[PDB]
Amino acid sequence: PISKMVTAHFVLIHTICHGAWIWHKLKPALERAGHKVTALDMAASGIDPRQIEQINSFDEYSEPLLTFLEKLPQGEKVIIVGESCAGLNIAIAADRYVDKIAAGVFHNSLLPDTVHSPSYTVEKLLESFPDWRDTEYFTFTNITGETITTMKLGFVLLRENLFTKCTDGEYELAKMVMRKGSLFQNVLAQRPKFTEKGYGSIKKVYIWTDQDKIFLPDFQRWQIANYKPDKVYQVQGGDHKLQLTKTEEVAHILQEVADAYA
Amino acid sequence: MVTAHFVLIHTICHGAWIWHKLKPALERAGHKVTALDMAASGIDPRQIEQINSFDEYSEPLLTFLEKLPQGEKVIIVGESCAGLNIAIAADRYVDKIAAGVFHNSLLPDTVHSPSYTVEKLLESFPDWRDTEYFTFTNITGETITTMKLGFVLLRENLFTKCTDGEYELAKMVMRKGSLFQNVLAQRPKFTEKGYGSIKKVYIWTDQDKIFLPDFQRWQIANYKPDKVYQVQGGDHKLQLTKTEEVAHILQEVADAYA
Amino acid sequence: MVTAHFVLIHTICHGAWIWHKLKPALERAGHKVTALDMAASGIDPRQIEQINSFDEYSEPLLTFLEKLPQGEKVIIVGESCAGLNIAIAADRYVDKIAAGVFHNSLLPDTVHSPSYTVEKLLESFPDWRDTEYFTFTNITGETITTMKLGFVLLRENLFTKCTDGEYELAKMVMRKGSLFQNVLAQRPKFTEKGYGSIKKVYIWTDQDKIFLPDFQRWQIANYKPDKVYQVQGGDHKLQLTKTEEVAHILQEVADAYA
Amino acid sequence: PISKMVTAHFVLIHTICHGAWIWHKLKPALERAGHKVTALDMAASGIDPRQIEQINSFDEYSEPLLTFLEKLPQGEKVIIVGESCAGLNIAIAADRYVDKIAAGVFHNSLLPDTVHSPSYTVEKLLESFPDWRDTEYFTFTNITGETITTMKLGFVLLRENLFTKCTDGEYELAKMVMRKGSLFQNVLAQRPKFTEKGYGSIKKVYIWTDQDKIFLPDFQRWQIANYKPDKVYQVQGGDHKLQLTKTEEVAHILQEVADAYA
Repeated sequence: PISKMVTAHFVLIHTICHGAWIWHKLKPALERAGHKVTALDMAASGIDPRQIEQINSFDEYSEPLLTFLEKLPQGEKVIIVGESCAGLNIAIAADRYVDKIAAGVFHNSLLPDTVHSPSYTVEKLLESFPDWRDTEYFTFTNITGETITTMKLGFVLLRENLFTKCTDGEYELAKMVMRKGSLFQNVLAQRPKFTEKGYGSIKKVYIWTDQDKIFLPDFQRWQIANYKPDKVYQVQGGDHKLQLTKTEEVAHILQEVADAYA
Repeated sequence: MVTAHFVLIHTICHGAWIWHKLKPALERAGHKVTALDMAASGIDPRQIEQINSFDEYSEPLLTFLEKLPQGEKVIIVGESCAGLNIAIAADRYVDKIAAGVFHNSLLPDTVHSPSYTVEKLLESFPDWRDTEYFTFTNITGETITTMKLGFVLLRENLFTKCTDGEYELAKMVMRKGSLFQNVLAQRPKFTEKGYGSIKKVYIWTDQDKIFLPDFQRWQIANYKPDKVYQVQGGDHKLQLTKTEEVAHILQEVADAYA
Repeated sequence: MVTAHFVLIHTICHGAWIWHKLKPALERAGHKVTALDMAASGIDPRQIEQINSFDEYSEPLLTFLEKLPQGEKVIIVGESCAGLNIAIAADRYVDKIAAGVFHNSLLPDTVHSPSYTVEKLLESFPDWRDTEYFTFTNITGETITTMKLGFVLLRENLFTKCTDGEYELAKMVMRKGSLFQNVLAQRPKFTEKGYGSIKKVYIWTDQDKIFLPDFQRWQIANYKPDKVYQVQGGDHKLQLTKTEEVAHILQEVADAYA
Repeated sequence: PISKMVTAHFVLIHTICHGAWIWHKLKPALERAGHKVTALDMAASGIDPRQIEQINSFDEYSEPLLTFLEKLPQGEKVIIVGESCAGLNIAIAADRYVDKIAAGVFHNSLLPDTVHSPSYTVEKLLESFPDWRDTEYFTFTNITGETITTMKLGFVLLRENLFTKCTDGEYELAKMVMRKGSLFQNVLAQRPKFTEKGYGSIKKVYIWTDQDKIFLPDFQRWQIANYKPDKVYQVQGGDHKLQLTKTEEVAHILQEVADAYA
């Protein structure tokens, strides 16, 4: 009747242990469409020089996102795309920069709410997938005495549960650049709940596949029921790393989100 | 067909990740593959300012080799500047090395100082375009120049023919690096008994836009390798643009030097 | 008499060595003593330019405490700037600490930022005479100022009344150091539950020529300790000039906080 | 008849594992007499920032001495005092800077000769004292493939054999600043012999005590017989670290060496 097509600025946010590198296929695909794309390493992730033992909360871990959003020009707005654990990075950012966020896109991601503790969807994830196979765990004591659990993701878990259907080159890449990570779950438990005015007001799009072998269909569906997304897009096939196994589909879905939220 | 253990060594500023396509290809043929990050490269936690020479930068290779079980031998494959890591390593562990393979790489010799081919390379390719440079003073007082490779140079000279996903990955994980050229200029020449006795295979393409044809031809003539394999096409990153080809040459090296 | 385990913490630029007279004295009374080098201090192999904050500098203390066997408690004694290491450490391990002792030391509080007493000290003693200063940028972009303490300052202000052998040792092993003051200015204040709950004993002398009487009196009034012991005479390095006296006070602290 | 008194520039050289710090009592004592004193840390010793694994020979280890002697003004000459292993540092230096050396003083030290391999007195030391008690050993591979043995001196050996009669403060100091060390003995074995024109021409004074519990009377006496010192001064009592247990005696002996050799 009147049709609309929009170009947007997407800020792509990796999950813990990973870095900006997992977006290396989706970032050129989005740029083919003319969108602007920023892919950031969070503290102690990718090639960020900080070590995880110097980081004391998931909020401190999120510093690169918040700094980048503090830096945005007046009137610029971004669509934050976060995979796996990064729905927590979107919730943290949205409670500081709601103004700057056109929409949050959850990509096989944790979907925080405002009603329960920030750690709530993490506890639910762990009830759903409690065995992290060959993952190793470590701890350190943070700046106020909390003991923080970190992990080095196991290679079998990487091969079968996160990168199930990815290329051998993509799986070898992962092994070559994967870092330690932490959920800081116990400090999240002590955290103020996400606000309604910030995070609670953001548009929220949930992309997911039922073939995800680590954020399982029962968990994903529980999250959607628990906090209704403004839109849900289920991708057929692929695996947890849909930005690698369904790069073009994900880019076409993200075009639709730009058209709807700019 | 012999299966071999290959130790793949990236160049300065890069990391084990550039071998992400070559490591599975080699493993499809039954080979064992170890891809190492050098100091302050890839995801190694050290920053470049705490490394004081190119031998300290080679530490992950030397520690690996130091620990190789007695009687095992490896084929070290090095790209670009990593021919200098092969020579450092061959001088210390000649008996653990079945052959050195140079992939569009510096090919040091025994007759001139360790920085000779770096001088030659820079003479050949003097403008590193948008690359930025920085300096720090190392622990004995020398000024070390570091660089942050420029994205136009990355796109047109290094990753000329690489996929967009590959070029984009490169920008996502590239680190600062240093040739430590002036410390190489003061370094003892590579020995004849160590580096000089190693079998040497040189892989290149005349389509490389940064180690140019006449510089690579100069190198071959300056220190003739046991075997030279020339790949047609590709770009400087043959392990990305000609992956199966390099894997096939590396199979011939395994067959020949077991 | 209770015997206690004392963890002695030197100040920036120094190392475990300043406690070389105090550690045997304490051990003559049956106490266990651990004297640690902080990052890039004494003979620690790290250089100051790779340390990025005062909490990273405190790493040898925190690792020690992290490993203390369950149920053991220590008395941490800190000189000069090391009151900041006690506060960092008390925030992370309050239950492992029987008491903090401040030996002519900064006494941080919970109400103002972590750099408050450093600002105050510098206001009090602004000219560090022949000290030289240097800067580097840490891994997140902050400019960190380092110093090399000047030998006249070492002789007249720090080691005022020390033996010539002691002053000479000091020159032989002194290292660069940093307050990381601007990073302390950005740091979360010390907590009431951790540092704020620790027992605190302040040892000083009014003959100290660098932490001057009115600055030390200001500190006591700003954050009143559980006990203040004033030693007559000596100089800033009471563990060298009043060794048996400090050992005797430290015995009273062991008796009191077991 | 005519009496002479001379002020000299002494360069004090520590043994492996130790640093310039062991001279902290003798350096003020010599300066009381008006002499000029330089005490240098050798590579990877004291607070020198290099690590022993980056050092490849006893000659490279000696760099701080040779650099300092390269730096001396025309016509200045020094008396090099070396304790324990540092007679090897004096021999290396004398083959580069004979011109700059008024005398070499061996202080319970190895006394190299020109007739045998540079490693010869080390082999003889080890036959004499083969058990280094609680010392730990390690190896690394040097720049041309030689395996180098390093050691961390044991605390009992330190207490009873090197610092036998020293103060508890002096013994605690030692433990607080002691570093790894190496003799590089196998690379010394491969080294050209010290020359007659350089080291062979230097004046040589041997200070020693028969109470030394690590360079034992039979070893010391064998060395004196093997290569006659221009003068020998035996100190009664003390221990291996005569610059700590006999600081003033050693300083008066060193005055006599200044008077005789300037």
